[PDB]
Amino acid sequence: ANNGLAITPQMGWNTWNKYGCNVDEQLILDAAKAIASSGLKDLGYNYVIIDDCWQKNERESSKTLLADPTKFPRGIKPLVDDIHNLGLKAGIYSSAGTLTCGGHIASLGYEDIDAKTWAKWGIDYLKYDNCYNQGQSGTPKLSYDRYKAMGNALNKTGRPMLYSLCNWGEDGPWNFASTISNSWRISGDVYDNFNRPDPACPCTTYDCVLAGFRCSVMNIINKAVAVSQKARSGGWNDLDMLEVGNGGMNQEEYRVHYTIWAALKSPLILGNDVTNITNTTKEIIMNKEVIAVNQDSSFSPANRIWVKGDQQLFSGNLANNTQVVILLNAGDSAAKMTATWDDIWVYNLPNVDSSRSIEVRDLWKQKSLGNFSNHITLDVPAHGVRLLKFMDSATSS
Amino acid sequence: ANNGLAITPQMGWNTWNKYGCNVDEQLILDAAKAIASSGLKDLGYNYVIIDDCWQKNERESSKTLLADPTKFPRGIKPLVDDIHNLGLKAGIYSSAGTLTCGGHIASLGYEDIDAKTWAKWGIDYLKYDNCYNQGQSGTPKLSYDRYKAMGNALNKTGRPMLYSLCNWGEDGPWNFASTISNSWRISGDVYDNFNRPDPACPCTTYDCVLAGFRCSVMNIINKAVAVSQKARSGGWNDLDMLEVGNGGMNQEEYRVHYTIWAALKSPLILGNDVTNITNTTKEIIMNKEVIAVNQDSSFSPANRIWVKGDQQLFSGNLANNTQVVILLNAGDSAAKMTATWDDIWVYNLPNVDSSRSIEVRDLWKQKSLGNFSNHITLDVPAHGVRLLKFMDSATSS
Amino acid sequence: ANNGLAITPQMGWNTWNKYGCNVDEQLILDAAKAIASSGLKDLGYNYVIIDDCWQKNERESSKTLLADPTKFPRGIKPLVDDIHNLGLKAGIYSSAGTLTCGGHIASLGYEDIDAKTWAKWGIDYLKYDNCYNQGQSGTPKLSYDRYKAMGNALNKTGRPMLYSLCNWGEDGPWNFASTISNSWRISGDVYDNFNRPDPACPCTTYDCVLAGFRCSVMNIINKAVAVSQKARSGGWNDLDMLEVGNGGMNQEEYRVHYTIWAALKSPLILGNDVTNITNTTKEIIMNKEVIAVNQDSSFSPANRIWVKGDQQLFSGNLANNTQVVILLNAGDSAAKMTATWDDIWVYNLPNVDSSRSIEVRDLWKQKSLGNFSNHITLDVPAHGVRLLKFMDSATSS
Amino acid sequence: ANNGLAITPQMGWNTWNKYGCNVDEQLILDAAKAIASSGLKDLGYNYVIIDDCWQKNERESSKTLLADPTKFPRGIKPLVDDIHNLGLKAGIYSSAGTLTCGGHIASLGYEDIDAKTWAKWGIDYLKYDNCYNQGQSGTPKLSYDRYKAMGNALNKTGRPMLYSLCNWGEDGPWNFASTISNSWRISGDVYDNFNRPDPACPCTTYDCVLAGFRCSVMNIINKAVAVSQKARSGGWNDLDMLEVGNGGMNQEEYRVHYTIWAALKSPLILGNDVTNITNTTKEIIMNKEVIAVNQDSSFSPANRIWVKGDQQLFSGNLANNTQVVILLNAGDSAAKMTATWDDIWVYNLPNVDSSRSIEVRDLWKQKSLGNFSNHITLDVPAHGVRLLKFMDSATSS
Ligand SMILES: *[C@@H]1O[C@H](CO)[C@@H](O[C@@H]2O[C@H](CO)[C@@H](O[C@@H]3O[C@H](CO[C@H]4O[C@H](CO[C@H]5O[C@H](CO)[C@@H](O)[C@H](O)[C@@H]5O)[C@@H](O)[C@H](O[C@H]5O[C@H](CO)[C@@H](O)[C@H](O)[C@@H]5O)[C@@H]4O)[C@@H](O)[C@H](O[C@H]4O[C@H](CO)[C@@H](O)[C@H](O)[C@@H]4O)[C@@H]3O)[C@H](O)[C@H]2NC(C)=O)[C@H](O)[C@H]1NC(C)=O
Ligand SMILES: *[C@@H]1O[C@H](CO)[C@@H](O[C@@H]2O[C@H](CO)[C@@H](O[C@@H]3O[C@H](CO[C@H]4O[C@H](CO[C@H]5O[C@H](CO)[C@@H](O)[C@H](O)[C@@H]5O)[C@@H](O)[C@H](O[C@H]5O[C@H](CO)[C@@H](O)[C@H](O)[C@@H]5O)[C@@H]4O)[C@@H](O)[C@H](O[C@H]4O[C@H](CO)[C@@H](O)[C@H](O)[C@@H]4O)[C@@H]3O)[C@H](O)[C@H]2NC(C)=O)[C@H](O)[C@H]1NC(C)=O
Ligand SMILES: *[C@@H]1O[C@H](CO)[C@@H](O[C@@H]2O[C@H](CO)[C@@H](O[C@@H]3O[C@H](CO[C@H]4O[C@H](CO[C@H]5O[C@H](CO)[C@@H](O)[C@H](O)[C@@H]5O)[C@@H](O)[C@H](O[C@H]5O[C@H](CO)[C@@H](O)[C@H](O)[C@@H]5O)[C@@H]4O)[C@@H](O)[C@H](O[C@H]4O[C@H](CO)[C@@H](O)[C@H](O)[C@@H]4O)[C@@H]3O)[C@H](O)[C@H]2NC(C)=O)[C@H](O)[C@H]1NC(C)=O
Ligand SMILES: *[C@@H]1O[C@H](CO)[C@@H](O[C@@H]2O[C@H](CO)[C@@H](O[C@@H]3O[C@H](CO)[C@@H](O)[C@H](O)[C@@H]3O)[C@H](O)[C@H]2NC(C)=O)[C@H](O)[C@H]1NC(C)=O
Ligand SMILES: *[C@@H]1O[C@H](CO)[C@@H](O[C@@H]2O[C@H](CO)[C@@H](O[C@@H]3O[C@H](CO)[C@@H](O)[C@H](O)[C@@H]3O)[C@H](O)[C@H]2NC(C)=O)[C@H](O)[C@H]1NC(C)=O
Ligand SMILES: *[C@@H]1O[C@H](CO)[C@@H](O[C@@H]2O[C@H](CO)[C@@H](O[C@@H]3O[C@H](CO)[C@@H](O)[C@H](O)[C@@H]3O)[C@H](O)[C@H]2NC(C)=O)[C@H](O)[C@H]1NC(C)=O
Ligand SMILES: *[C@@H]1O[C@H](CO)[C@@H](O[C@@H]2O[C@H](CO)[C@@H](O[C@@H]3O[C@H](CO)[C@@H](O)[C@H](O)[C@@H]3O)[C@H](O)[C@H]2NC(C)=O)[C@H](O)[C@H]1NC(C)=O
Ligand SMILES: *[C@@H]1O[C@H](CO)[C@@H](O[C@@H]2O[C@H](CO)[C@@H](O)[C@H](O)[C@H]2NC(C)=O)[C@H](O)[C@H]1NC(C)=O
Repeated sequence: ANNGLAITPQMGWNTWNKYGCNVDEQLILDAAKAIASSGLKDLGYNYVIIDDCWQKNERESSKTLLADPTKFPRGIKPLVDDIHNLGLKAGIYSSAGTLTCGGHIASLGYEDIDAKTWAKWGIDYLKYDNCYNQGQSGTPKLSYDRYKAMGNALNKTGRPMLYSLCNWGEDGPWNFASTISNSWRISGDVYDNFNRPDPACPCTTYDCVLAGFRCSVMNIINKAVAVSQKARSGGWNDLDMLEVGNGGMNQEEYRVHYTIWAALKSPLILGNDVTNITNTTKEIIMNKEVIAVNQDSSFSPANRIWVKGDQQLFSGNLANNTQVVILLNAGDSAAKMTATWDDIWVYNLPNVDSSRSIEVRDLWKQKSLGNFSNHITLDVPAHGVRLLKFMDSATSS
Repeated sequence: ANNGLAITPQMGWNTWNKYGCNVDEQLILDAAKAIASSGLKDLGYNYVIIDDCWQKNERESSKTLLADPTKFPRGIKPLVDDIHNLGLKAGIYSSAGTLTCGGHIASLGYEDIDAKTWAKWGIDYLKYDNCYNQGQSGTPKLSYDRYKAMGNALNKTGRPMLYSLCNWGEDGPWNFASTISNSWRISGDVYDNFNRPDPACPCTTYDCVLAGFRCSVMNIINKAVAVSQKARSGGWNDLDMLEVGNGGMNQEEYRVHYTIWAALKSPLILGNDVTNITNTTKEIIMNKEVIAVNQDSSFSPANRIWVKGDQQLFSGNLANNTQVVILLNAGDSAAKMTATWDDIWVYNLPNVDSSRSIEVRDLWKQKSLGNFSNHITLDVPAHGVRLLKFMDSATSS
Repeated sequence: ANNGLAITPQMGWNTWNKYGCNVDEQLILDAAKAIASSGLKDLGYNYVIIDDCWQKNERESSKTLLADPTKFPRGIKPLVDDIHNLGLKAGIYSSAGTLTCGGHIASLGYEDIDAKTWAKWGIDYLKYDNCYNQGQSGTPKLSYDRYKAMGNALNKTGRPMLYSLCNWGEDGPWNFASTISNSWRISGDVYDNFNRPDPACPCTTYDCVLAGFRCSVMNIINKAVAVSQKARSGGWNDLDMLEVGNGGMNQEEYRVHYTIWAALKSPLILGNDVTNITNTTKEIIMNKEVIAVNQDSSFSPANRIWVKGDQQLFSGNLANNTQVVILLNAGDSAAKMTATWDDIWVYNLPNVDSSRSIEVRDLWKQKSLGNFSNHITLDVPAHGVRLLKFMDSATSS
Repeated sequence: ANNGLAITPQMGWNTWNKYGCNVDEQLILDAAKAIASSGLKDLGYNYVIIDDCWQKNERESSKTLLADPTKFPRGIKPLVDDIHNLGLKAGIYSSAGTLTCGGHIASLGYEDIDAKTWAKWGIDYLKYDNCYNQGQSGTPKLSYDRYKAMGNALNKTGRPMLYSLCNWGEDGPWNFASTISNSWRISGDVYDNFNRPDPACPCTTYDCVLAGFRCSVMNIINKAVAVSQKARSGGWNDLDMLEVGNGGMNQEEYRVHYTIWAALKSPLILGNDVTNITNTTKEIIMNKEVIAVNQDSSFSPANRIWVKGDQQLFSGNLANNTQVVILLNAGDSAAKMTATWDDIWVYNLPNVDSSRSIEVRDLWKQKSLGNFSNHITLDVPAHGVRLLKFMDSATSS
C-alpha cells in the first residue's frame, strides 16, 4: 500500500509466543524496555505488537471494545504512551471475524468503530487475523471486500497505521491485498521446528484452502518462493514470526530460518523472549549486515535459482550493483555447494561474463572471502546456509 | 456455536442404519426403551434421532410439513413426549435443499416454518443434510448463507436445539460453520468397512467437491486429522455414525473405529441395533473410560504425531495434566509399536523430560500397565489400536 | 426432474455425427423413416434430435429464431409433424450462451422466447449446450442460474419437453441440475476411439474445469463411476452419444462402450448412420436383453466394485431381486476374469451366502450359462466385456 | 470477437523487451521505421505496440491520463500519426486494475474515459493487463465482468481497436473472453529460455491460480495444447511475445519457439530488437512460408497428436486440403523421428489411406522433400523441429 509505511519490511516483536494469554501491561512494558536496552530498537526492531487475549470480555454500550481491566488497569492508551516514550511504536491484534483465534471479541462489522478506538489509543500497527470469518472467503473478491472494510476504516482515522494482513495466504493476498495493506501472511503459522511435516499444515504449495498451523521452516520456504515475485516496497509477503531462541531448532537451523526470512524481504517480527537474550540468539538476530539485506533500498526479494536434491540456491539484487547469494543445504549432513556466475545472474543470460573477478563477503562471519571468478564452492552445514554478498556484478551491458 | 449445547460432543443413536425407510413410531419407542434399559442412556447416549423417511408426502395448506400419518398415527409430538419421559432427547432430520437424500420434502426456503414446527413438537436436535441444494454451494459464502438461514430459524423459536450440519465437508464447514452450528460432518458417509476404497468416495483429503458415500474408516481418519485443529467446545468435527455391531468389520476394526472417533472428539452417534446388543458390541460401546476420553473437560482432539508406513501415532491432552496416546496399526498383521516421550509431547519440545517416569493405563483393558520412562513398546493387532492414558506429563516448565 | 419424462433413460438418435452442418429436412426425414423401418423405434429409440446448424443466420424482428429456409423450406413445424406421424418424438439443439458451439445464434437471454418457439413447433426434447456462456460458470450457483432460466422457460410453455443438459460436467450438474433437468452430460465429448488420450480432453476425473472433447471411451468410464451414485429416475448422468458403427473401434470395443453406457443408465442416443445399419452394428444396438438393463424398473446404475490392473468389475441391482454383473478387460489381450459372490454383493456384507447356487445368463449371447456358486470365471476379450444377469441374489435376510 | 479484426492472428512488435521503461517517442519512431524498412511490415508485422511506462504520473483534472511529457513531448497523437504514415498501426498498454504491472496509473473504473482518450489518439490496438485488479478475479464471471467493462468502452468509441487480453489464463479466458476480445494470454510470461523451470512460473497446466512469469518455451507449449481447441478466427490463444534474437536461446530453440507459436495460431508479436536484425534472426522471423501457416485461411491451430518421451507430433489442417505437420524433439540430442499417416490424420480414422502418395515440403528449408507414403522419418535437432507441409490429404471420402 502507498501509505508511507513499510517502505522496507517492518521489524519488531510480538507478545504471543512468550506470554500468550498471560499478557499484561507490566510484561509488555518490561519487554519494550528490554528491546530498547538490549540494542534491538536501534537495530531496527521498533514495533511492540500486543497479540491476542488483550480484550475485555464484552463491548461497551457505546460498542467500543476496551482492554481487559485486570491485565490493563490504566487502559491501553497510557501503555502506548510509555512505548512511544521509549522511541518505539505500538501494535494491536484483532481478527476479520466475529471472534479472534483465541475466542475473544473481534472486528467483523465493527471495523470503523475499532479502528477509531485504536487511533485514539495511539496504535501504529494492526495485525488482522482470519479466524471466524463467517464464510467470507473462498474467492479473491470475498476476502478482498472483508479486508478492504478494515483498510478503509484505518485510513479514515487519519492516523498512519501499518496494516499487516493475517489470512495465511487464503485466496492469494499477494494479488488482492497489495494496494490495500502493507504485508500479508502467505502460509499457515510457523512452529519451532526446521522440517517436520504436520497434519495441521497439509499444504505444501502457495495454493491452499486450509493453511492451518505447525508449518515447518522448510514448508514455509517452499511456499514463499512462488510469491516473492509479487513483493514491492510498502507491500510484503510475511513468512510469520521468527522462532530464534525458543529451543526447538539448533543454531544452524535458526540461521537458515533468519537468513531466508531476511533475504525474501519478510517482516522480521521476533516471536521469542527479549528479556533474556543468549549470546547464541544475539549472533543470529543482531547482525547488522544481515539486517541490511532485509532493509536493502532495492526492495527486491532473492529468487530461488535452482533446487538440486536437498540443495537450493538463492540470488537477488542489492543496492549499488551488488548481489545477495545464498547456498542452502536442507540435507542432514554438511556439504560442499557450488554457485556459478551463470546461475547467480541467470535472468541476465547471455549478458554475463563468467570470468569476471568479484569480491565475495560472508555476511554472517562479517569477513571478505576474497575475489572469485566463474563459480564459488563452500562448506554448508546440515540444515544450513552460507549468506554471501557479491561486491560487484558479472552482468554485461 | 455458543448456544449452551454440545459442550462435550453429543452422544446418541440414529434410526437410519437399522430401520431406514421402514422407520415408525413403535420401532423408535422400542429402541428408546432399549437405550434406557441397556444402560446406554446413563453412559451418555441420550439423543434419539429420527432420520430420513418420517415425512408426509406433501406439506399442509398452512405450509408446515407433518409426519407420515401411517408411520406416526399420533403425530411426532406425543412420541417426543414419550422419549422425554424416558429421560432422553429427540432429534429430527431434514435437508438444506428442496428434497431430502431419500427424495422427501425438505426445508430450503421453509426454514422458519420447519424450525417452528420442530420446536412445537419438542425436538432437541436437528441433523441437516445437503442433498438437492439447487447449486447453493461451491464457495464458503454460498454454503454459509444456506446453513445460516436454518441456524437463525432454530434460534428464533426460543427452543434450544442442537444444530448438527450434514454437508459432508463441502466448502470447509470447520471454517464457516463453527459459530453458527454445534457439529459438522467432514466427509462423505462412512460404511461398514475398515479400509476398502470405493469410487463413490473418490476424495482422500479434506479438500473435496464430491464427498459421496461408502468412505471407509481409514479414508475418514485421513481426512479428519487435517481438521481436528478447528474443533472446540460447542463446535465439533463429525466423523459420521458408529458402525459397531453391524458385522462388516471384525472386533479390532470396530475398536479402532470407536477409539479414533472418541479421541478426535467426534459426536458418538450409534448407527446400529440397540434392541439386541451382543457382548462383543457392549465391550466396544460401553467402556466408561473410553467415553471419558471423548467427554474430557479439556475438549481437545488428539493430534496425529506421525505416520510410518501403515503405523500411526496419536497424542492429545486430557484434564489434570494427563495425556491420551493411541498406537494405530493399519497393517494386515499384528506389530510391536513404539511411542517415545519426545513424540508424545512433540509440540512442547525442547521442554520435555524423556527420563520422566509416568504410569500408563490401558483404557480398553481398564488396567495399569505400570510406570515407564523414555518410550513404550506394545503389541498392536492388525487394523488395531492400543489406547493409553498417561497419568502425568513429561513436559518441563 | 419430476416432469413425467425420462422415467427410464431416453433413447434416440442425433443428426450431428452423420450429417453435421449438412443437416436438412430431407436427411432428417429419411433417418426417421429408417429408425422406424429398421425396428429401432420399437426397440425404444424414439427421439429424433436435430443437432447444431439448423439455425437461420439472424433472429426475426419479433426476436424469434427460425430455421434456415434453404435447409428447412417448410419451417421446422411441418417436419416435426412428419416425425410425430411416424410415432417418433422430435428434439432440437441450442446453447446456454450467445452462440452455439458451431457459431450459430443461441439462447442466453432469450430463453422464454426460444422455449415458446420450440413448443409451438411441437418439440419434445431440448439438448442445451455450454458454449459461449459469457463467464456464467465456475460455481454451482452460476451454472445453476443459467440452466434454471431455460428449465423455467420450457416449463412455462405447458408443453412437456425432455431437458437434456450439455455442460460437460462443469460445476457438478449431478448435484445442481438433478431437480431442474432430466439428464446432464458429465464429461467432454466422446470420440470414436476406445482408449487414446488426447490433449483436448486433459481431465481424467469428474472434477474438471476444461471438459473439452476427444475423450476416449475409457476416459469417460473412469469419470462416470464417481457420479453414478447421483443418478435417479427422471435425472440421469449422460455419457454422450454412442459411436457404434462409425469404424474407429472394433466390435468388442463397441460392445464395451454400449454395455457400460447401458448399465450405468446413460441416455442411449445413437450418434451414427441409421440408413445403412450393418449386421455387426445391429448385434450391438438391437439386443433387447441389453436394452432391458438400461430400461430396468429399479433405475439403478451398476457400481464399479474393483479395479485390478486393467481389469474392472461392475455390479448392480435389477428388478425382481436380480443382478447385473460386468467383467471388463481393458487390457490388450484376452483374459480369464473372476467375480466372487462377496464382491458382487459387497455392500450387503456380511449378509451374503457365498455358497448360494444361482443361474447366470449371458445377455449378449442370450443364453443361460447354467448355475454357479461362490464365483464365476469367464474369458473376456481384449478391450472387452462379459455382461451377465444373475437370476437370483446371494443376499441373506 | 466479431469486430472485423484479427481475422488471422495479429502480427507486430512491442516496446517492452528492448526499451522497457526507457521507452520514448524517438525510440518508437526509429523502431517503426526499421520495421517498415527491413521488410517486416510487408511480411505482416504491422502493429507497433507501446508497452508499459508511457504514462504521466497523475491523471488530469478532467480524469484523462496523458503520456509522460518528457518521453512524449508532442503527446501520443502526433506519434500515432507518424506511425500511420508509415502504413503501420499503433497499440497502447494498460491494466485492468488500479495500477499497471510497472506501478503506473491504470484503467479499472476509468474504462470509458481511457478508451475515449485512446480513440482520440488514433490507437488501433489495446494490450490489457491483469495487475492490481483489487480481487476482481477467481471465477470466470468476476474476470469476465472486469474485461467486459473495457471491451464495451472500446466498442462505444466507434473506433475499431484490437482487444488483446493479458490476464495470463486466469479463470479460463478461452471460455469467457472469446466473444468479447480478439486474443487472450493463456499463461504467465515467457522468458528467453527454452526449458528451464522457475519458481515464479509454478503451474505446468492450463489450470492455474498463479500464472507468474519466467515460463519457459516448453512450459508454455504444454499449456497451449490443452486450449488450442477453443481458438477461432477473430479470437486467438496468445502464447506471449517472440524472444527470437535476444540471445538466451540457440537458433534451433528459437526455430522451435517460432514454429509452435505460428502453427498454434498465436499472435506473433516480436519482443526483440528491430533496429539491428542479424541474418540468424531474419532466417527465423522472415520466412513467408512459415508466416503463411500462421495466417492460413482455415484458421485452425495444429493439434498435438502424441507425446513419446521427449518427442511430440503436431498435425493441423491448412487451406485447399493441405496439412501442417511438426516433429518436435525436446530431447538434448538430435533424433530420427517418424510420423505415420494414421497419426497425422488420427481424427479421421478409419477413413485414411496409409498408402496414399503425397508430396511433403520442408517449410524452413523451403524445398520439396519429394513424395512419401505410409510414414516419414526425418532428422530432428536437439530442442528442434521439422516443419512440414503435406500437399494433399490421405483422408478417404
Ligand atoms: C489514506 O489513503 C490515501 C490514499 O492512498 C493515502 O494517501 C497517499 O499517501 C501517500 C503517502 O504519503 C502519498 O504518497 C506520496 O506521494 C508523493 C507524490 O507522488 C506523486 O508525485 C511524485 C513527484 O512528482 C514529481 O516528479 C514527476 C516525475 O515523473 C513530475 O512529473 C512531477 O511534475 C513532479 O515534479 C511522483 O514521483 C509520483 O509518481 C509515482 O506514482 C505514479 C503513479 O502510480 C507512477 O507513475 C510513478 O512511477 C511513481 O511511482 C506521484 O505522481 C510521493 O513523492 C511520495 O513518494 C516518496 O515517499 C514514498 C513513500 O511514501 C517512497 O516510496 C518514494 O520513494 C518517495 O520518496 C509518496 O509516495 C500519496 O500521494 C497519497 N495518495 C493520495 C491519493 O492522496 C493516505 O496516506 C492514507 N492515510 C492514512 C492515515 O492511512
Ligand atoms: C440464540 O442465539 C444467541 C446468540 O448466540 C444465544 O445466546 C447465547 O447463549 C449462550 C448460552 O446460554 C450464552 O453463553 C453464556 O454466557 C455466559 C456469560 O458470558 C459472558 O460473561 C462471562 C462471565 O463474566 C464474568 O467474568 C469476567 C472475567 O473476564 C468479568 O470480566 C466479568 O465482569 C464477569 O464477572 C465471561 O466469562 C464470558 O466471556 C467469554 O466470552 C468472551 C467473548 O468472546 C471471551 O473474551 C472470554 O474468553 C470468554 O470465553 C462472557 O463475556 C457464560 O457465563 C456462559 O458460559 C458458561 O457456560 C458455557 C456454555 O454455555 C461454558 O462453555 C462455560 O465454560 C461456562 O460455564 C455461556 O457461555 C451467551 O451469552 C448468549 N449470547 C448472547 C449474545 O445472548 C441463544 O442461546 C440462542 N438461543 C437459542 C434458543 O438457540
Ligand atoms: C412444470 O413443473 C411442475 C413442477 O415440477 C411439474 O409438475 C409436476 O408434474 C409431475 C409429473 O406429472 C407431477 O408428478 C406426479 O405426481 C403424482 C402425485 O404425487 C403425489 O402423490 C402421490 C400419491 O399420494 C397417495 O399415496 C400417498 C402414500 O404416501 C398418500 O399419503 C396420499 O394420500 C395419496 O393417496 C405420492 O406418492 C407422491 O409422493 C412422492 O413425493 C413425495 C414428496 O417428495 C415423497 O415423500 C414420496 O416418497 C414420493 O416420491 C406425491 O406426494 C404422482 O403420483 C406421479 O408419480 C407417478 O408417475 C411418476 C412419473 O411422473 C413415477 O415416477 C411414479 O412412479 C408414479 O407412477 C408423478 O410423480 C408433480 O406432482 C407435479 N408437481 C407439481 C408441484 O405440480 C410440471 O409437470 C411441469 N410442466 C411442464 C409442462 O414441464
Ligand atoms: C576484486 O573484485 C572487485 C569487485 O568486487 C574488483 O573491483 C572492480 O574493479 C573493476 C576493474 O578495475 C572496476 O571497474 C572499473 O571501473 C572504473 C571506474 O571506477 C572504470 O573506469 C573502468 O572502465 C572499469 O569498469 C570496478 O569499479 C571495481 N568494483 C568495485 C566494487 O570496486 C577488483 O578489480 C577485483 N580484483 C581483481 C584482482 O581483479
Ligand atoms: C510412576 O508415575 C507416576 C505418575 O503417573 C509418578 O507420580 C508422580 O510423582 C512425582 C514425583 O514424586 C510427583 O511430583 C511431585 O509432586 C509434589 C506435590 O504432590 C511436589 O512437591 C514435588 O516437587 C513433585 O513435583 C507427582 O505428583 C506424581 N504424579 C501423579 C499423577 O501421581 C510416580 O512417582 C512414578 N513412580 C516412580 C517409581 O517413579
Ligand atoms: C439354480 O439357480 C436358481 C436361481 O437362479 C435356483 O432357483 C431358486 O431356488 C430356490 C430354492 O429352491 C428358491 O427359493 C425358494 O423359494 C420358495 C418359494 O418359491 C420358498 O418356499 C423356499 O423357502 C426357497 O426360498 C428360489 O425361488 C429360486 N429362484 C428362482 C429365481 O427361480 C435353483 O435352485 C438353482 N438350482 C440348483 C440345482 O440349485
Ligand atoms: C505425389 O503427391 C501428389 C500430392 O501431393 C500427387 O498428386 C495428386 O495426384 C492425384 C492422383 O493423380 C490427384 O488426384 C486426382 O485428381 C483428379 C482431378 O485433378 C481426379 O480426376 C482423379 O480422380 C484423382 O482424384 C491429385 O489432384 C494430386 N494432388 C495434387 C495436390 O496435385 C502425385 O500423384 C504424387 N506422385 C506420385 C508418383 O504418386
Ligand atoms: C538467562 O538465561 C540463562 C541461560 O538460559 C540463565 O542461566 C542459567 O541460570 C540458571 C538458574 O540460575 C542455572 O540453572 C544455569 O546454570 C544457567 N544456565 C546457563 C545456560 O548458563 C539465567 O538464569 C537467565 N538469567 C536470569 C537473570 O534469569
